[PDB]
Amino acid sequence: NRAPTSVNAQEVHRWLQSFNWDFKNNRTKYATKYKMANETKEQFKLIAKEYARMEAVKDERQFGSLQDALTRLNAGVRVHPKWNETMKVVSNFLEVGEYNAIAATGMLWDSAQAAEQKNGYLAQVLDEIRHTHQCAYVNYYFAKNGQDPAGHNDARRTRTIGPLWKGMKRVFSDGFISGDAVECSLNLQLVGEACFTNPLIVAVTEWAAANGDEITPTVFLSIETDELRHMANGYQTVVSIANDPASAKYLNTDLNNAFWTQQKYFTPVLGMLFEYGSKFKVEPWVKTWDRWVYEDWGGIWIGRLGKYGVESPRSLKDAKQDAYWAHHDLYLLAYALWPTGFFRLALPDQEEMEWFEANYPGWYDHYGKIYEEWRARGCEDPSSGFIPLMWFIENNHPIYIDRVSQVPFCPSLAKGASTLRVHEYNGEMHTFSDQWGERMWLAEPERYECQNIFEQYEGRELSEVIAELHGLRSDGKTLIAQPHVRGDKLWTLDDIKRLNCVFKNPVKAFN
Amino acid sequence: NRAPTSVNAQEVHRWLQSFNWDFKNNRTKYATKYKMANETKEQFKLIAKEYARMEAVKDERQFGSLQDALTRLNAGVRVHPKWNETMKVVSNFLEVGEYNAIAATGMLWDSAQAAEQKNGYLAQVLDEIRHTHQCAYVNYYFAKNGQDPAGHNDARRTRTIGPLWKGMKRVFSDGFISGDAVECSLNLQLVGEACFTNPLIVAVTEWAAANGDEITPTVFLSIETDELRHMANGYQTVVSIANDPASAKYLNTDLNNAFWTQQKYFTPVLGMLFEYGSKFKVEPWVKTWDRWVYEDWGGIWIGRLGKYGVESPRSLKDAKQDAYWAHHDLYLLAYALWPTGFFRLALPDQEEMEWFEANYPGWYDHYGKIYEEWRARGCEDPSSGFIPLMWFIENNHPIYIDRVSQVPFCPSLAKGASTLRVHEYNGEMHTFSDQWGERMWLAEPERYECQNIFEQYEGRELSEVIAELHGLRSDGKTLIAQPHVRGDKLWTLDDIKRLNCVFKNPVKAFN
Amino acid sequence: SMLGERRRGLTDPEMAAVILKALPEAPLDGNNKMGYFVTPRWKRLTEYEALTVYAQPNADWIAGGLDWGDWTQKFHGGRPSWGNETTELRTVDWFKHRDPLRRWHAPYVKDKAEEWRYTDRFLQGYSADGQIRAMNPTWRDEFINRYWGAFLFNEYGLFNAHSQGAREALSDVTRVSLAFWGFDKIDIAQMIQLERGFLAKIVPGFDESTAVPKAEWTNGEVYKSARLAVEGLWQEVFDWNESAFSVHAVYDALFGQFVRREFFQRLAPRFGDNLTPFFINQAQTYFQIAKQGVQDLYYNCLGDDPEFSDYNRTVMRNWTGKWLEPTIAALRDFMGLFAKLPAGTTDKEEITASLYRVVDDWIEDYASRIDFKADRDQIVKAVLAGLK
Amino acid sequence: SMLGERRRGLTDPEMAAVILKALPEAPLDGNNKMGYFVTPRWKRLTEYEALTVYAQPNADWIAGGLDWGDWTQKFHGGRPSWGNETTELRTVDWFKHRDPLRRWHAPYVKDKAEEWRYTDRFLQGYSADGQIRAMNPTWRDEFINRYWGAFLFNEYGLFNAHSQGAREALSDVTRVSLAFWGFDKIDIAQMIQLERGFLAKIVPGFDESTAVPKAEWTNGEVYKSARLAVEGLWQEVFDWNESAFSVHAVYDALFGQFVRREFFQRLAPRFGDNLTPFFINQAQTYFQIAKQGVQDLYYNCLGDDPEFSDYNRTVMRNWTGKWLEPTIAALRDFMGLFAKLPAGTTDKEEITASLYRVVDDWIEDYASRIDFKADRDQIVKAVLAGL
Amino acid sequence: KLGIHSNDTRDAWVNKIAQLNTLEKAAEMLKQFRMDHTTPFRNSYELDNDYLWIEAKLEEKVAVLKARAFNEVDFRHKTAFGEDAKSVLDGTVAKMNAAKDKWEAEKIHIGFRQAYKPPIMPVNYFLDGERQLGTRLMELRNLNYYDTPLEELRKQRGVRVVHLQSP
Ligand SMILES: [Ca+2]
Ligand SMILES: [Ca+2]
Ligand SMILES: [Ca+2]
Ligand SMILES: [Fe+2]
Ligand SMILES: [Fe+2]
Ligand SMILES: [Fe+2]
Ligand SMILES: [Fe+2]
Repeated sequence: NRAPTSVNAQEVHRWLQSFNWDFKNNRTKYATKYKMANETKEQFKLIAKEYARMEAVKDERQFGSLQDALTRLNAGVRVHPKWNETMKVVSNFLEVGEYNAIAATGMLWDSAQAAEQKNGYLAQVLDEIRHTHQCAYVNYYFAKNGQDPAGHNDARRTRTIGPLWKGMKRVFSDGFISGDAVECSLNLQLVGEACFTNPLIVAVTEWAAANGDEITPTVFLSIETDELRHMANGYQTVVSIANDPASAKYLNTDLNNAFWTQQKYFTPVLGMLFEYGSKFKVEPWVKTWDRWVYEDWGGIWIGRLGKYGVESPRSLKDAKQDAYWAHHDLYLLAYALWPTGFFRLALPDQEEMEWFEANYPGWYDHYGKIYEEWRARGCEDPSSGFIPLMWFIENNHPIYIDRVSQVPFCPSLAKGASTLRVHEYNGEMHTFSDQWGERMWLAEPERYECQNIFEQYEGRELSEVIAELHGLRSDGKTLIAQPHVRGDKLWTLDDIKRLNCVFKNPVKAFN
Repeated sequence: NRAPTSVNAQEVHRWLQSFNWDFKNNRTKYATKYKMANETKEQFKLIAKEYARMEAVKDERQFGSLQDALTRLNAGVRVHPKWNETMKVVSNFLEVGEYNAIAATGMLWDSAQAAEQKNGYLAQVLDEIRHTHQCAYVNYYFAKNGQDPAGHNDARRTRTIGPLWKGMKRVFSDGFISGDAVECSLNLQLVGEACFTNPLIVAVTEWAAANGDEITPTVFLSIETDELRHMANGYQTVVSIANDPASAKYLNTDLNNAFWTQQKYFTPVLGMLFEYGSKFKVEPWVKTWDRWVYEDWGGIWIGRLGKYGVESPRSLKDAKQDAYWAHHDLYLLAYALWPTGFFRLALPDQEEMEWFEANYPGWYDHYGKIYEEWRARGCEDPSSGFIPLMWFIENNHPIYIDRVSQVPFCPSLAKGASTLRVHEYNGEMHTFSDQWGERMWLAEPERYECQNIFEQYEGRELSEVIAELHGLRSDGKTLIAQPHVRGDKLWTLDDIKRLNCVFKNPVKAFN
Repeated sequence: SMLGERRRGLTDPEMAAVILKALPEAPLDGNNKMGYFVTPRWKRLTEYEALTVYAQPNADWIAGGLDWGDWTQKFHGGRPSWGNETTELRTVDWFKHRDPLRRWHAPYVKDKAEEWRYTDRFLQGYSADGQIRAMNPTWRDEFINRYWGAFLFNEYGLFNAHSQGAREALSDVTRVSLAFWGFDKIDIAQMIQLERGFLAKIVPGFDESTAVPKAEWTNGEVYKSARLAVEGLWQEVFDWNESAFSVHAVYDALFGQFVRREFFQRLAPRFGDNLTPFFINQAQTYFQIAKQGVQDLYYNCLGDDPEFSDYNRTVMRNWTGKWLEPTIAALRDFMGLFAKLPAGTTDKEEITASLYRVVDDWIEDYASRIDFKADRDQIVKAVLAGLK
Repeated sequence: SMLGERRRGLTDPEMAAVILKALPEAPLDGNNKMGYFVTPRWKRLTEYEALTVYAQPNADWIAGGLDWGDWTQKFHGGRPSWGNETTELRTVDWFKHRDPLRRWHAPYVKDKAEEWRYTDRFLQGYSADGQIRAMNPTWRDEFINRYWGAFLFNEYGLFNAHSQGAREALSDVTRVSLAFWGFDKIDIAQMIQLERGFLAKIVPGFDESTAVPKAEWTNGEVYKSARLAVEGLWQEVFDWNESAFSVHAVYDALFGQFVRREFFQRLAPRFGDNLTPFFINQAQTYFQIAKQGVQDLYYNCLGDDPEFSDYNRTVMRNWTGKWLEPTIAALRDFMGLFAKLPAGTTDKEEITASLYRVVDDWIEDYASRIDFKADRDQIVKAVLAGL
Repeated sequence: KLGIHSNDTRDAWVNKIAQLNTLEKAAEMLKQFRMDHTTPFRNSYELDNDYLWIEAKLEEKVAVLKARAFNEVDFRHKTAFGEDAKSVLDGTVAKMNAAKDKWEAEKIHIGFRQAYKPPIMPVNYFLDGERQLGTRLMELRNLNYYDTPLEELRKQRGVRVVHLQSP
């Protein structure tokens, strides 16, 4: 018998579970309260070689479209200015999420004892590396072929100037790798990807296409195809510890803490990037958020984990109350601090203001009037000597940074949440924006010592910080960041220096 | 020393010329007046493995663009109707040229005695298989994702119904493989590709892009990347035979015949597909032709070969004289016989007639008026009971088929050439449209015995022919071919049957 | 400029608007399957079939053709562009053949390219790993450089035997399969040289020139009859099917398989040579791929033709006998090489058993398919006479 | 519908017009090179560097970082997400490393995918060609199944040793190389099982179960010192650099290379086995690829660090010494395998020459890089005593 | 029944061919058919639209009959008429090389095809003939190809000029 014969992935994976053997020190090297069953199985029966093949095939299509048809169509250029800027943040911020996920799944791979569960996490380790490079490619492509390379070309260092980056690291960097492996698994997979990341990636391709961007859909839709393996990983994480008695005592709290951590940042940030970083709208963020968080995640997803003792996050009701105006409240701060970014922002045009009011009754009387006031005052013109941060100072509206989530908040102006808790402990002041974050710090002060921008930049003149952190374009004079998206009247380092803006730690006013 | 080392294609190719060895019967199996030099060399130092890699890279980008971005953009649909129809003919007709080129180069590979020259032809054999499959893919893609699949989905059998197909087989099928290997090389490489095919492929991507088609550019631009090798093969053929006494005696004669053969079909057909098969125009055919045939080919390219005894074709002047109105004279015939095609045609619209009249003074007084009358006769309406062919009969304008080139012509109604030569020979009548083709037949009667559509369809009712050869849409009643490109009022087999059009062989009128 | 000067109908607002306006509300035909009229070999029509079948414009007078009428231009004398007269074999339809591996151009160059890049990685790993150190010097300098090298000309000759077929094949599916069978042969000849070139780089003094291997092929004794058979198959056969059939279902199936598998593949390892087997693995993979196509065309389609089955088998039986003798002669002369080996390398029993493996495989995969009455011990005994 | 309901800004006339109207006349910065601020290792910046370097958000307090401030969230206790405290090695810049092969995800899976599909093709041809007919039955059912298979647990173990490194690596370029080194190891282990699975299909009485090979690994005697050395490199080492260094520049470079290249890749051919070598060719290709990266990190970067050259070489010489013993021990326990080979398979003269090949390659490729003075004769002598 | 691919004429010849159950009779009919219906020298153009297809059907029968009647050596080296193929090939090439002009040459080549096309002569010999005969025919025909005026070429070919038209 000489019939052509071979062997596939499933046939090898069949005996993968037996690859691991017993010996005294065969245990995780990371602190954890849980015990992952040493017989846990994985959903996809893959071996290294088949994994590569299925991913290589996707790369083919993706890079083929990018290098050929899309380039021939000048797809990198024919994108709305506002969206070109938005993608600088979306792609780079997600990049770090993808990157730390490599470390996270590495930690999870070390945590799992069953060979198959380790193999499941391993596949994501590789996927996360692919995603890091994909998000990197989007910025690389828009830098090479876009209308404004600045920011796209150096976000890895220019992002350190702004406050939005700090919070991104909390949810997509540190939140993914610092803590109980299982807690990280919850931030990354059970909450992060299942509730936000996945729905977000697809949504982004929708807003991208609406604004002329066919580059992002080509890359992000490819990333999306890898998500079923990660959902399984997250789901299997729970199944792996469901039996352990410690689970009943700890799972729900790590989850709740994980849910709050992630929503605290994405609730305001995502809505902002979608509604304010685009010209053409796809759907109101309030509607989107409700579907994602309450219907899809909080309901169907969390529901299926019920048999494993998983319960709806106790802070869910709170998240919904704080959500409504969250993104609108944050854009005011983001724009007021525009010189600290690595992207260009625009104020809502007339059609947009109408869209905002139609979808968020009351929007115009608060946010709309403020933007028109700032614009008439010349916030878009470099010879005006006006930056919106000045307006906040003039009207005594201090801006704080939550010590835990790193999210900026202005309780005196906010149409949304306006709670503020300030504490002093061993010679250091702390500001919190909600009761959940306050507890985290109170219970785990050593986990949260992140210095905020006001602390680091205290006493420093704005232009010096920008210059030092390389917030300049090629000519070494024009700022990367801008308060408008037009091609003329770009602000320069000198236009900022003349403002004589000096940072102050707002918390010291309580002394 | 264990330094990472390997071997590339050139390093192996260095010894390829020595692969062939001597023995009594090592000679071509094909009849030829020429002797290809035993030590002829090739331009590109390739080996099978490297050839495969460079082509595989191209396929990757091509299919990636087609399957991903282009499909997501609905590129198969957003193309002007006229162009969707034009590509049915362009892609499938070129397909056969690509296909016969496989056999043609297999024949040259057999002809060549030097291993390197055989290898050069070999690479084209493989390229032509690629091009066959590529052209097939264009039709395949438009059938799968376009506005009108009929024709795109079965051209390989529906093209046999019409007269334009016969001429295509002469220049791109039989002309490529039947005759002296060198003669075939002239039709294929020295004339066909150099003068028409290469320039045509590029031009098609421009017209395609202008009409919304990004599918064809993706494939055809990839086809074009392989042409340098093919040009080298053509040039090398001349070099390999230049030092042979037979060359001075026969080369220019086979070249002149080849030139006339190719020009006779493409001069009128290309201009027709370009100008009449499109909405948006790129450039008038008159100027395109002069640049292609007279300047680029019959000047620059042809000159470079003067050192090998190659001279400008003696029939070049006649070609130009007959060229001017050629494509215009032909569209009148293709439209009049629209029920015999596998594509939908349209009358020039008001805006188009202006362009035609502007670029071809006198066009309106001749063709314009004729189309307006056919329009009035209801040539576009199924209930009119009218087909332009009837008009030719009523006005005694017989349409003949050149016995040699298969190109249809109406000498009584043509602004271009109006010569007609009719001979009787051993019980058969033959009709020629020019002095070059007439000479070909008189000297080589047994090479040209192709029966024409009138001879084959004589006494046959039109609807019966269309039905027998599967010229219908999937509903089994609506014709594939149409006299207009609109979505309603499509002609049915019954509409044709009612016309009771019965073919007659025009030459039988002669005594 | 950033935007460019050329306007595209897909993205230019004005032009796209014009295009969208002329579009129908829905496709003018729901049958969006190119090649729908082709009779599928398998469950559903394959991309391989759609893109290939009927590309060849044959008229009905060439079995299976869908066109009508004579060719537009023929050879001086009247010879048709393609015609029944170019082969003794007859069939109900020349388009019935299907490559079991369904290889059209794209999948074909993709796999070869994978093999090329991996080959390069392998060689870089082999050289860096210094594995050449344990290869027997005599095997390397004598048997690889001279005898394996001379075999490149055998494969080169079989490659060339396909030139006429590339021109005469009576259908697209057969032309594509034939082209690929031939292209794989030149690839192997080039991989033999590739190995010699590699050895010249990592082994001081090794000469990559083909002079020695070529002199062995053209004037040596070991390959004399092999070369005579190759010269015949290539240049004395004017029938494209006799050529493909005799090369793949007779000569290469017996002589080729014996040399590659029962001599070099079998003995190289005994001399610490894992380098040559790397390339023979490719040759054998190619051999087995081509076999499936060869079997489908000659046995499934022609040998089992509903109308010409008996006739075609008679002819292939004729060809088998015609070429079996020259093939036995080739194997017979090749037996002389065993005497050149260092004592104790192998013996008469191993050699005989290896001959039987090739003969038995041939009878099962080819001879039996056309009822050719092959006598295995008679063939083996005839070959053994060449053992010095 | 034929056109669909969704309107796209690139093709929709109305939306596209609005977009084109907002576009600037020319790019707002001529510098269209992402990663332009990265120091090129070669002539011009490569795609590999642009897409990888600085992806890790390290602050300046982690040698090379470009960010500032503490991490946002840390471990209970205060342990940083990534910190200098996770490895004894120090450097002026953790982003200096560069994979000689410049592998980011795409090229990496492209190459492994080519190997996978060619592997499949090879197997289909090998079986159809009946090449199994000439393989020594004992070598198959005993040395390939039991001893080669058992070695899959060695590679698998080395694979897992990279788990902590995947989590603790202090830079992107190093994390990617590490992840690829480990993934290749699991690949090899899965390839060993793949072969056993293939043999199971073409050889009627062959059992693919890992039971026999596992028992050999866990309770056997041939790989005893080997397994002990693996369990230690994997679960007793908490310094990600000590794990990678010791695994690749010590253990696998001595034991692993000997077993794969000097035992199976050298003896399999003598039993009519070109199958196993087909997979070892992959394992060796992978080994030589990883080696270039291992060398660039610990020698070109750390070992030759402009500020910690002496320091790092000391730590590595210490590690080399620390693990050279368990490795030599592993080689000794392995020597016992030759006694189970059929008489006349090989002699002491050959094995001695093979060991020196391994030891000499090791010295030239690793030991001499950090000024580690190893004695070839004493090592071979120490190992050879296991016969 | 007057179709392109299926008609009474073709049906009529299929029945006729079905009654050719002897090699000698079948082979003689095929050769007769070729003299009567192929090449520009055919005795008649009555079967112009179907002769190509009918010829193939005739060839099929002759081939099948020849394979049954001839031993292996003859199938390879004899024509269906029992002639030695090599002798016929050589004899025809000799005549071709003695041809005094392109007119004599075309008759030799064309006549060879009508009489020996493959089912009759083994393909190997027939295509070797195409190679040699074709070469000489072209050499003679392509020498000073344009020297003879059309007016005179028409006379040499012997056509009856029916109608001439020109601007
Ligand atoms: Ca008459
Ligand atoms: Ca013996
Ligand atoms: Ca017997
Ligand atoms: Fe991801
Ligand atoms: Fe994910
Ligand atoms: Fe081509
Ligand atoms: Fe070409």
